Amino acid sequence: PDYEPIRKGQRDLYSGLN
Amino acid sequence: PDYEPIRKGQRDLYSGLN
Amino acid sequence: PDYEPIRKGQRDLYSGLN
Amino acid sequence: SANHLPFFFGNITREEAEDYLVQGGMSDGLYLLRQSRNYLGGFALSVAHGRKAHHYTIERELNGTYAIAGGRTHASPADLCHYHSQESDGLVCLLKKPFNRPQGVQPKTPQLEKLIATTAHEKMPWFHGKISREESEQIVLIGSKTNGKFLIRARDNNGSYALCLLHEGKVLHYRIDKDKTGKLSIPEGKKFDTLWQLVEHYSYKADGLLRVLTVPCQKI
Amino acid sequence: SANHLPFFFGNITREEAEDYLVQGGMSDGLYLLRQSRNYLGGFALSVAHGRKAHHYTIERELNGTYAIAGGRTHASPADLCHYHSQESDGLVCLLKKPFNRPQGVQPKTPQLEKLIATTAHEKMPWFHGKISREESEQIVLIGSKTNGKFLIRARDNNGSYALCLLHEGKVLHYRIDKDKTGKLSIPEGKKFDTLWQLVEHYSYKADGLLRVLTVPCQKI
Amino acid sequence: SANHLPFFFGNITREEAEDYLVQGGMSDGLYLLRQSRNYLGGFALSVAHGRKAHHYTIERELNGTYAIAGGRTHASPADLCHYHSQESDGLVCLLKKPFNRPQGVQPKTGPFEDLKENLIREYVKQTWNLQGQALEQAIISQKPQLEKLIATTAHEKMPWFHGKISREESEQIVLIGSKTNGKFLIRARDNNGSYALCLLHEGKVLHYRIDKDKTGKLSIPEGKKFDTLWQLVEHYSYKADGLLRVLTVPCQKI
Repeated sequence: PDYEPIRKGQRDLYSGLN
Repeated sequence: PDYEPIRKGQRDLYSGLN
Repeated sequence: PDYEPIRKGQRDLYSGLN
Repeated sequence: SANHLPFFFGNITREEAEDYLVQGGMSDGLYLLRQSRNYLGGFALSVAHGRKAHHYTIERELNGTYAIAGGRTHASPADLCHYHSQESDGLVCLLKKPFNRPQGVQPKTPQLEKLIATTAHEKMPWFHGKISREESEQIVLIGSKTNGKFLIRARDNNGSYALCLLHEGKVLHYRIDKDKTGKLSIPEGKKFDTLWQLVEHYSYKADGLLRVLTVPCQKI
Repeated sequence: SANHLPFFFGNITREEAEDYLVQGGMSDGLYLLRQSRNYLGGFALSVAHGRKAHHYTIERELNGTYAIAGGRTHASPADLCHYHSQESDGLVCLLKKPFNRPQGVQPKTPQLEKLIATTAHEKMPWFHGKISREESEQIVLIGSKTNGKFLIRARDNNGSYALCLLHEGKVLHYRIDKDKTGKLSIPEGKKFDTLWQLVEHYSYKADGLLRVLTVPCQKI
Repeated sequence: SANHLPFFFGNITREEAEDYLVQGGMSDGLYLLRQSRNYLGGFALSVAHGRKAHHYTIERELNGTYAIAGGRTHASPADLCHYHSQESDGLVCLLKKPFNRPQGVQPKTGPFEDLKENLIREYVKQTWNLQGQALEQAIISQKPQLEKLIATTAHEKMPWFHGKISREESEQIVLIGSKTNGKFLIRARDNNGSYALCLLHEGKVLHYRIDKDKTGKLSIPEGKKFDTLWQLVEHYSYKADGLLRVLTVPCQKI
């Protein structure tokens, strides 16, 4: 009937090659 | 002149007979 | 570009003479 | 001295109990007996039923007999148990299986006792004798503005007192009174025989108060 | 078990890592190796360059060999580094100086791993087999209402579980799903191969949840 | 060094004191002397008048004399007390009783009154390259002025102070690593003139402006005013007093 949504602000990103 | 009401929604009530 | 402002009303000030 | 009772767990929070019960099976009829913490010399019955728990408090009759108010008076909680183990009589259900005191676990911890307690708060820090409603605010806004700092002062009798505490800089007053039975309790709130009790508890669970009690506001 | 490697710190977090770096010099070419926490038996490489920090995730190739996605596959993490120390190869930079396990410090705590993991929760306090969205509410609201109490129950799409936790007396349900890759992750959030790992994470940083996981709801 | 005065409590908080006085009786004319925390070498006089508390800042007059601005300048604070003990003179009231340091309690020492005393002993052995017994002298001899120096510039060595830096060079360096709240640092947005305060609040980086006013006194606009930052910090890292929160941990410098 209702699930809770998230909060972007606290998101660690990973570095890629090239 | 003004006292704080209790927030009923938050009380661990007690069961009663019958 | 933008500094955070205060809430002065909550200032412990120091009594003065007179 | 319900200590010989294998399903009796000294002073246990209502929470701790409910825990023991699911950790016990949560099987309809599962029950356990703990000491009360808001009625002198009384107890509480914790019974599982319908996947929910039900707490019943067993007041001690002046006669020295025990009885959940409204029902027959039994000689000992021991008896009470057995009897309710065969007769629903008011209870949501029959008391099938007791929840004995787990391996190792022990119980947590005439008239004089009646007194001492009623008036114990008298010597306790949070208790600031007779004082104005303002005498207070100020006395509490002074110094450490830690949240939940509190104290309780009397109003004109030895029947009406009040609860003052700090919440986000503001001070909140909660009316306390002694009803017909000599049972103190904020309006619509839990009921106790005394305050060291009243506090002990509201210092442990908000149970309605905008926050819980913390540090005893200092007295002059 | 890259334990031998002196610039290797067990289960450390991205952050705990980024600190060690600056407390290490944050000098370009500075790096250290730690275990990845969302990718089974793989690793993570963090290197100092441009005063900022660079995290590389070293995945374990089914061949038992490891290789940051998109590049050559090396025998063991130790080599990968020996090789990237003379070769940039997409790597933002050269791996000049490693950061060794500070005096005293220890590391924080081929296929089996990948097994027991996806399925370890099966035996975990916080994991409650298959259960209604209600049987939970209940079981969760019972006992101590300490905030942040949680548990995971599997829905019925067997590769689909759910998250339940306590926040201000209210129970919260967060949907969990195994995407096309067989990797679980809350809609819009970080992805892990298992839960014992998904949890271990979110019970460290909200990373989007209304609060952090705390205590595992007791199971009957 | 007011330490002989039994009603002197080293570095105590304004509140911490306010308590002592109630613990004292809040009886009109009750006072206690405490060291100031935002004015070099000056003090603070706290007194009970009408169940309320009144705080006075005894600043240190260049002449070596002390005086709450506006009034006569006295030899020592004890005198000033002795004096106000018989003459209101602008003061809410006379000082009847002093509140003495309760049994056992000793004067509070800041977290650097301890540092400093050595900090310089160091400066000295270094710049003056002397030691043994030579060192002992120089300091007791020179001491008096040195303090005013080491102080105004000690933050230069403190972890929370990150030299001259970009507004963003900051954002970043604080976001890096542990995002524990109330993480802060101060960067000069200009050599010695004014600086800036940055701290973490709910993953958000906050920049509060700091400046040296006419008097050479730093103060967040609308905020308390300090001699040094070492002082400034030590305070806000105790009570928000305006900030959306209090300072916790000193963001680390690269």
